[PDB]
Amino acid sequence: KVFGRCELAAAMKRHGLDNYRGYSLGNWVCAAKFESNFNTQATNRNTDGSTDYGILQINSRWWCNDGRTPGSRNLCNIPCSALLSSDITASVNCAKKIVSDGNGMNAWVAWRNRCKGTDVQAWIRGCRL
Ligand SMILES: [Cl-]
Ligand code: NA
Repeated sequence: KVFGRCELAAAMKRHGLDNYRGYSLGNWVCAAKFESNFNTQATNRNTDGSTDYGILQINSRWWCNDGRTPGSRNLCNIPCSALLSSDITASVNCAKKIVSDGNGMNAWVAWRNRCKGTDVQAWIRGCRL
């Protein structure tokens, strides 16, 4: 599922990500634009050989099970395939665990590098609120 911008925002707002651990909805919509271009089926290999999956590019080393990443903790209890759904619940439950854990949203290199320090309200301009 390729989400529209405001379509994604409404889905993420409905799952309570708004100011979850202190990150306004716009941070999450920005993290998805750039992690996945709003695409639930997205995958990208990483050089450690791990893969990043779903609309927030959740990584198989630490967070889901993809049957090919040494030495996987599957700290979310899930198959990575399941994060590629149209439906975003499993990805949003696991993202809530990641962002808690220590480093906040800096767990997303794309957030750091491209969202952080910006007006991330532009990402929910024009959305029914
Ligand atoms: Cl934080
Ligand atoms: Na894992």
